[PDB]
Amino acid sequence: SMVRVAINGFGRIGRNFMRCWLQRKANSKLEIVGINDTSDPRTNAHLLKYDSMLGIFQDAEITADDDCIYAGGHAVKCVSDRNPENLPWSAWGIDLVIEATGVFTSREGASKHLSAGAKKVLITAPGKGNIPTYVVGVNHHTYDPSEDIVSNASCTTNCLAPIVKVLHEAFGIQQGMMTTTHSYTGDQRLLDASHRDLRRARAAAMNIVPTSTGAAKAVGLVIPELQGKLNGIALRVPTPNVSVVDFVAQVEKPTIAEQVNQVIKEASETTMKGIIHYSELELVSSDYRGHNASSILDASLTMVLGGNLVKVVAWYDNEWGYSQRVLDLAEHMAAHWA
Amino acid sequence: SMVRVAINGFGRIGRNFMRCWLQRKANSKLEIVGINDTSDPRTNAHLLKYDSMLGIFQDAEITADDDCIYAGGHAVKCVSDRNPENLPWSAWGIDLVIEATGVFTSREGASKHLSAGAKKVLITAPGKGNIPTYVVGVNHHTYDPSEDIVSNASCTTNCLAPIVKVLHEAFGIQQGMMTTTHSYTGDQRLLDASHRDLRRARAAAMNIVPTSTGAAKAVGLVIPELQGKLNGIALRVPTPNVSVVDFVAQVEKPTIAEQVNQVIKEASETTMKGIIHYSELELVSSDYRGHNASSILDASLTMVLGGNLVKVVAWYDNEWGYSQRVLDLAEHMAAHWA
Amino acid sequence: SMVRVAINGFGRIGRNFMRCWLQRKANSKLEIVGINDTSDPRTNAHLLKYDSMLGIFQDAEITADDDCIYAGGHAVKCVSDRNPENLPWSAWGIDLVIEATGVFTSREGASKHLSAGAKKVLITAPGKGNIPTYVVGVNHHTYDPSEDIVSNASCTTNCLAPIVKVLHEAFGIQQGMMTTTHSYTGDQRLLDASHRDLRRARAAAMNIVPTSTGAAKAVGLVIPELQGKLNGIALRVPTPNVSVVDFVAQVEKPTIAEQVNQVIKEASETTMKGIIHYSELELVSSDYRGHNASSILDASLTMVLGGNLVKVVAWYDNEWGYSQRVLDLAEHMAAHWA
Amino acid sequence: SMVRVAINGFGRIGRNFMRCWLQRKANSKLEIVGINDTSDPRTNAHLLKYDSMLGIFQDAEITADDDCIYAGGHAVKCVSDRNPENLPWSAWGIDLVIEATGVFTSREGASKHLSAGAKKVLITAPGKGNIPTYVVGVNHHTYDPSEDIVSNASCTTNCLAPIVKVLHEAFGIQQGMMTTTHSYTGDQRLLDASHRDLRRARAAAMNIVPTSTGAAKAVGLVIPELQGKLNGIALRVPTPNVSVVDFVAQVEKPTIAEQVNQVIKEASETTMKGIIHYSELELVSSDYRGHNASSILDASLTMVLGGNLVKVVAWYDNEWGYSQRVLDLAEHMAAHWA
Amino acid sequence: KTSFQQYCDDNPDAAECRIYDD
Amino acid sequence: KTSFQQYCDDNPDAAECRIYDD
Amino acid sequence: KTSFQQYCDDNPDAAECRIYDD
Amino acid sequence: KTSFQQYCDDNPDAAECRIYDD
Ligand SMILES: NC(=O)c1ccc[n+]([C@@H]2O[C@H](COP(=O)([O-])OP(=O)(O)OC[C@H]3O[C@@H](n4cnc5c(N)ncnc54)[C@H](O)[C@@H]3O)[C@@H](O)[C@H]2O)c1
Ligand SMILES: NC(=O)c1ccc[n+]([C@@H]2O[C@H](COP(=O)([O-])OP(=O)(O)OC[C@H]3O[C@@H](n4cnc5c(N)ncnc54)[C@H](O)[C@@H]3O)[C@@H](O)[C@H]2O)c1
Ligand SMILES: NC(=O)c1ccc[n+]([C@@H]2O[C@H](COP(=O)([O-])OP(=O)(O)OC[C@H]3O[C@@H](n4cnc5c(N)ncnc54)[C@H](O)[C@@H]3O)[C@@H](O)[C@H]2O)c1
Ligand SMILES: NC(=O)c1ccc[n+]([C@@H]2O[C@H](COP(=O)([O-])OP(=O)(O)OC[C@H]3O[C@@H](n4cnc5c(N)ncnc54)[C@H](O)[C@@H]3O)[C@@H](O)[C@H]2O)c1
Repeated sequence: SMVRVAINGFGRIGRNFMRCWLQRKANSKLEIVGINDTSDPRTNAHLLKYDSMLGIFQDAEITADDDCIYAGGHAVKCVSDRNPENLPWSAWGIDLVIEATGVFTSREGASKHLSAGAKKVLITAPGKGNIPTYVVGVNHHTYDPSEDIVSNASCTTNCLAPIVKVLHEAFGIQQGMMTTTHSYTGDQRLLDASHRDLRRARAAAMNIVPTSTGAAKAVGLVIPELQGKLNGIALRVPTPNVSVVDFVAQVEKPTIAEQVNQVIKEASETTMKGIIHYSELELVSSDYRGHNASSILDASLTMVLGGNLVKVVAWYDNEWGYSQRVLDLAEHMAAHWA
Repeated sequence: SMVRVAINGFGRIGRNFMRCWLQRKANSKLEIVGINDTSDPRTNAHLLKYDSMLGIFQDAEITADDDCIYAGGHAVKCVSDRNPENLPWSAWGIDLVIEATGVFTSREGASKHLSAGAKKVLITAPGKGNIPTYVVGVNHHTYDPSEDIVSNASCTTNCLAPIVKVLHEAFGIQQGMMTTTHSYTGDQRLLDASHRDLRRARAAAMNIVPTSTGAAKAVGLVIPELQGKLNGIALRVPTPNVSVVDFVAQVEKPTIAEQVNQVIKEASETTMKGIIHYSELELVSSDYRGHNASSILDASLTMVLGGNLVKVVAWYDNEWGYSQRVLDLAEHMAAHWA
Repeated sequence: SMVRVAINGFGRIGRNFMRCWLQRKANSKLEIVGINDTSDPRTNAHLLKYDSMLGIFQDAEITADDDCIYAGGHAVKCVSDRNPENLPWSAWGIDLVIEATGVFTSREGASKHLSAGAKKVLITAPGKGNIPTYVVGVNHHTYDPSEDIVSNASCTTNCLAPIVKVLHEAFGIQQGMMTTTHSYTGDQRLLDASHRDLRRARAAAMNIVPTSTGAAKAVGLVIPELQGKLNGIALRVPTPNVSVVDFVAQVEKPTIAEQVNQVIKEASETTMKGIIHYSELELVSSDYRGHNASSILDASLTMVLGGNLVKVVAWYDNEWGYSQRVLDLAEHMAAHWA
Repeated sequence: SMVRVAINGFGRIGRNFMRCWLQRKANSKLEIVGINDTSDPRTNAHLLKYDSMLGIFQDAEITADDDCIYAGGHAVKCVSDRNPENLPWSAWGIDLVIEATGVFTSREGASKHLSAGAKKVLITAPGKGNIPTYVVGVNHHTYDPSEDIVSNASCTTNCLAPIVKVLHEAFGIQQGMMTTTHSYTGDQRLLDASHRDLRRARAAAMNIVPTSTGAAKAVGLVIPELQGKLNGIALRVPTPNVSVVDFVAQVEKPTIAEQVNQVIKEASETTMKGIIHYSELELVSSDYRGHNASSILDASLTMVLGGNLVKVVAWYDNEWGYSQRVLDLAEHMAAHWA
Repeated sequence: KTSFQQYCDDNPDAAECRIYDD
Repeated sequence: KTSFQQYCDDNPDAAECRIYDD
Repeated sequence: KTSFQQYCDDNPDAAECRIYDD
Repeated sequence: KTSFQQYCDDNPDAAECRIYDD
């Protein structure tokens, strides 16, 4: 029957994920039955309904009492314990935890959910250590049903990996560099303030803020041929959502911009349909709010030099697109459940 | 003998205060000898030097080691304990604690510094309960050197109270309403996120965010004749510093805009010099960064209806101007120290 | 027979108005048949479809050729001439011009459309001089179908006037002061740059920017009893849409916050339904994007001092809510058209 | 004696240039004697003194009357004519025009200043057509004293070209791709509005906005060996000043990140001193406001893959740093005057 | 009357001239 | 008393708890 | 030329026309 | 460990500690 889901961490990803599921629940093998978060049901319901990025939730009524939130009559039990070992996963019959706190990304940390009674954990972030990592559309069919802790990688990896896979199969990627010009996220401070990362310490809406990223190296987890062949950085900028990846690859088969675009367009219509969208329109970041693709190639920006140096640029809604992929991965696990 | 100062909470106010003192150090009766904060000395030194609002500190070299920060070779010992009862105030011979964390604003909370050995506490915020409250230029000469815990009120109260005092003495304030259009502060979330206050939960750089405020009622603490006669609200907006007070008062003596402006101009040249600045220029918020006045009257905006309904508008640098007043109050306490 | 409409100035209001009409087209007595704007049809169609504030237009396909834009196959002829006397209004059989350029707000300016052949002009802004001014829900039933030039006032007047009417009828307004904390608009410069108004010259997304406003005085045009009894100012802040009015009034009948809220709530359920919305929720500006009311009272912010000094605060979507009112006024004119 | 200078276009670059000169005028061969701009002296003086990015001008008093602006007693004549052929360059004895309007970048357009009486024009932008282009520190010593119209290239070219020259001489650049994550500029609209470029049409402080750029190709003008070997794009983001270039090069001599950094550091201390600054600090965009270097290498971000694929990242203050270089070029022309 | 004043009379929609009564 | 209320009593400086009276 | 193209030739500094190569 | 390092081990979700790999 239904796989019973708890969300741990009802933040940007936890709430985007909930909204994704509420829109797709008619065809779902998942039932969201529980939420754990630092705050109480009243606060959870308020923030699920009223969202500065997504707008007011339209599809169903959202209410709360002392114990639960309610989405169109569907009751979701709520708890507030920052130590997952204490969570009521056995009592609630939780099968799958969506680990969206940002802090239980190692196997040791995520396994606390298993001790509490859950059967599997899906981490909405890169794993730390030996955690199987999936990008839907790239390697999710390799899912091993015996795995108990998995990672859906990062938003940037979900945007970059599909494009890299298409380029690698068509031209052969030898090396590649990435920069994501990325919306600020909740790990950055609003005004300059203490942080163990001195750049994340700085006022996020006032600054371009470089941060290291594992996203390019993590493409090598989901495309094993490319392990060690990619690197890159992030520049966080003063937009609250929607990001863009700039990828410069050294390829084996010499090509030109028109052919790179043709290959990606063909993939977007066939093997990568629903994962890569191909755009020839002159749009800007706001226009990609709510896009369901992992990667939207901005075809007007493609360029090639000397046959082998290829630049492609792709947009992604780092909150909503990524959460659609979290849901896709969770549905895949539910359909291959053991 | 210098009054030995420790800063508790090395945040926006703690670091603005430190910079204010470093610039005014030659004339000071204070010596800042210690900092307690959640972070370590190297982070504190970095944030003291590199400030998104104030720029790179120009006047002296700032360095750090495991134990201290150094400003022009002058050592400031650092500790990191969120429980003030554990702080080394007796061991460091601390006379005055600048309580700038935002969380020890009650007598019970601030008194933890006294238990740890400090002789006096100056809270950089409104006090909760029976804490004497001072606005420099309004009532700071009523300070009693036997008081062990004092409050310097809020930035907004420091902007409003001097204006109210001048208007009350000239025209007789019967009732008054305030709105501060205020830069966002560190109690608001960067992106929508859990908060016990549902409006502070919302993305600060994306929204106009109302909050209740005690700032207008607090003017009645420093001008006791007006107890209960003032109220108002705050609207936080997407600027990182500099704020503006809009004050609408019912007055006893009929007047007109020209007279209101002249009275404030006269006070700014005499009894309120250095506290109120009078401006006839058509400026905007950025122009008031670093202004040393508590209140800058924007004379072009003054209006009166029916003789008795008066509107005035005043700018304030809520970080720097307020920190100048914290330092002024501390220097006053030092001048009267037994 | 449909009233044939041309839009002069396809800007924020012109395009919001077009979208409002496209959504309300089935019940409309208006047919939008022409656009005059500085730009060409392909640019107009692109900006109508792709909007940073409203999102991608969902209801119908938008296309363009050299001569027209098409919304669901319905053709809107386009021209580009900054001199209204040259416009093809007789040739296109135009009944009503929506004057949305910001520059033909005097009778002499707006009358250029009449010279070009249009039968009536609705100015989407305060009129200059002896132009009849209407606020839907306040005085639009006084519209005289013989009038050839009318004004729909400003967004701020449309927010303030319904509230003032309700408060005046319940308590008797003697005098009142307003401040609108307003999103930036297209009359301000992006970076500091030449402007005949030294405050509009300043970088709009970096500053709180005061401007004078006639919006409060204009309430006396639509509530003639209050002529000369209202004044106020504007503070433009770094949000791109949604604004808030703060109104402080001296009233004759003593009251308290609870009664003020109840009177406005009652009006919002009856005589002001669809014009005033009453909210007890703790929301922020983004939550009011797309709200159809002229005024949303934020009940949590209401306060009263001494029985007779009343503060109320109301939100408004200055682009979309105002454009809904422009459309309401135009439909009213059409319903009474000879 | 002194080369007499007029500024045509008193915008961001025109005013930054003026402030650069006012700080450096004690050692200058230039005398700024005239300004032409759309606006009047009052507006010019106000915006020269009050700057949202630079703060209030500190070094000298700035005043104006009907005819001139005054900077520390130095009178600067003012005129307002958008047709340069009418300008009083003969009457004022103008030797050099700083062409900072953005609209006279072809030889035909810039030559209108020569017809009006000026002897030379320095365009503060890439030239259109056959205009000699200089980047100080890269090829300014090649200045031919007989040239009458020259270009100082763009801000991005001034940042990229010095780094490219150092990398080319050390490793041999075969191909290279650039993306500048760039602060918004005055060619973009504040809210979505008509523009012949559909991406520049979109709300600048709300969006990441791709634009094509000639900056990488223009490096081939100042380093002729590299003509045709570079390409790239711009992403405009919601910061008002300070930009960063990301450059990914294919090089001939295989290397590693430590060696790339060592080469650039050595150049920054010798051949490129004052042009390239080498930073190992973890800073953000605000920290580079007012930096005098054309390029600040962020050494922590350098990476190399496979020996030949090199990524470097460099900051630049696109207003102030570029204006310092305009002044440097003007001084070089004045010292080689014919 | 100044050139700037004439410019804004002739081009009230120009960026240096727009006054929207918000 | 709820867990969230206890959390903010124990950690008034936590991001979910800060109330600065501006 | 369209009216828009002519307008940008006559007023390259107009808000609808500015192209700065950043 | 410094007090700051210990604090981030105990409270990895604290504002001074969060590291999201974007
Ligand atoms: N925002 C994005 O664009 C994005 C995209 C992909 C992945 N991610 C990843 O998803 C994770 C969450 O990111 P986010 O943007 O939603 O962050 P967030 O800060 O908005 O949400 C985190 C939520 O978890 C709660 N929380 C923290 N510690 C907890 C604990 N011990 N127990 C229970 N609840 C706890 C917080 O109160 C908050 O509600 C991070 O790993 C991040 O890297 C984020
Ligand atoms: N920012 C302003 O405009 C302004 C103006 C006037 C008054 N204030 C008041 O000053 C206080 C601080 O405000 P801020 O803007 O500097 O905030 P902030 O968040 O920038 O600084 C608070 C600092 O205290 C530290 N801290 C928190 N709890 C602590 C504890 N238990 N022990 C030691 N350090 C701790 C934090 O890590 C941070 O460094 C608040 O009461 C605020 O209302 C602020
Ligand atoms: N934006 C708001 O919140 C708002 C609300 C209420 C009323 N208004 C009023 O509506 C009017 C327009 O405001 P907006 O925000 O849409 O401004 P806008 O700058 O977005 O739109 C003005 C449009 O008119 C065009 N235009 C200018 N001069 C023209 C001419 N001579 N001929 C043809 N087209 C011309 C411009 O190119 C632009 O497309 C102003 O009077 C404004 O005060 C605006
Ligand atoms: N801002 C930057 O970062 C930067 C950096 C390097 C180069 N540039 C280049 O410098 C030039 C100006 O850029 P800006 O940012 O200073 O733009 P801006 O819009 O701030 O300034 C242009 C100035 O010229 C005036 N002007 C326009 N047309 C005119 C005419 N016909 N006659 C007289 N005055 C006129 C305008 O009123 C304005 O004052 C552009 O070519 C731009 O590409 C800009």
